[PDB]
Amino acid sequence: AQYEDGKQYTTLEKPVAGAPQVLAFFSFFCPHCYQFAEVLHISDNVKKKLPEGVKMTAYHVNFMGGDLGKDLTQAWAVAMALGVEDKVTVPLFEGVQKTQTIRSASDIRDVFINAGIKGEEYDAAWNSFVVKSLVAQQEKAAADVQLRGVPAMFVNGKYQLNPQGMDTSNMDVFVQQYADTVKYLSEK
Repeated sequence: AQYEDGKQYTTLEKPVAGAPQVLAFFSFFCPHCYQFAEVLHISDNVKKKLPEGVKMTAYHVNFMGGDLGKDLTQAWAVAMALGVEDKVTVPLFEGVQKTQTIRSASDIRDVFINAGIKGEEYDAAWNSFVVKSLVAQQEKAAADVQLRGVPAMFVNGKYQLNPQGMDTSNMDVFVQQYADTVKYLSEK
């Protein structure tokens, strides 16, 4: 008795086959997503508690931020294909919401260059078929879970995290409950 349907998580009435084990949706434009990444470190605490062999996957979404938003979804596809997610997450969140220095496709690419990805490697990745495929895959996954806002996280294409049923008086306690719920669900 400590993780309950309708409280810490909910059950998709419309389950999704072939979904990533643990699938997070976020936007670099989203203040809640910045809170999750930069203050709560949700993703990192989830990974710390996941059983062995369960992976976490994170997709960017487009319904925030207009054309930069779409650029950032493709830039995230680049990050996924070059395996540099953890080098650009922080400079992108801060670039968008904290200093607001990211305001065109060009400023996104600079974040990557300053994180070590050579400009020309970024460009090839940007125009590649694999990145195009990953942009469409992020979009297909969001439609498939009928995504209406971010942040959000889904386990085995069946369960949705419900932070609204979680204690938020203590940030550390919130983060452990959330991470413990993901771990619990990954084992259902």
